[PDB]
Amino acid sequence: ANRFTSNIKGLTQAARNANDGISVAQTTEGALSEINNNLQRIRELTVQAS
Amino acid sequence: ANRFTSNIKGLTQAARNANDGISVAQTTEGALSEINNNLQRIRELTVQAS
Repeated sequence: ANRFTSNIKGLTQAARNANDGISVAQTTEGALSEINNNLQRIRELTVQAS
Repeated sequence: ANRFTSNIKGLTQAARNANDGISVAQTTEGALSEINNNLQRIRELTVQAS
């Protein structure tokens, strides 16, 4: 019973670590998309400058 | 989708550039019209002096 309790609490602890990881991933993806917007705009008006 | 958006914006700006070029072409042809008028008038009136 003690072993099962410790194992269960370990998995519960790991779950929120995984959620923290997904939060990091979403934040990085948002930043990357914001950068992609500027890249697309530059790709746009580079044709105009050409 | 990102590649599609980039291509679409580039092609739209390309169409605008082509419109700029066609406008330049009509302007040059317009000037050539006044040049042609003077040359034709000179050619016709040369015979009178001849």
